Amino acid sequence: GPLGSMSKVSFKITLTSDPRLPYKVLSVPESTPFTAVLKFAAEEFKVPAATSAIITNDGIGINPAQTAGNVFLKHGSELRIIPRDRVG
Repeated sequence: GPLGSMSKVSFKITLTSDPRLPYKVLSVPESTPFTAVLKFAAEEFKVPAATSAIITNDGIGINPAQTAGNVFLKHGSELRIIPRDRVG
């Protein structure tokens, strides 16, 4: 009976957040690499983080040097990912 918890939260990461299809919302703890988790799932959501950027519903910068908790508190939970520039 393996058990281990203390703090959890539901993070919302929309790759398109379009009206056609639904949004992408997952659940993760506060003590975790926000950037990692984001770029991780986002990478599989046709929304990379290497060349693309991440912003909230309103569109604000985020510090990837923080944990899911810090990013979940500052912003809240509703966040989307999209490209900032293009070259090829």
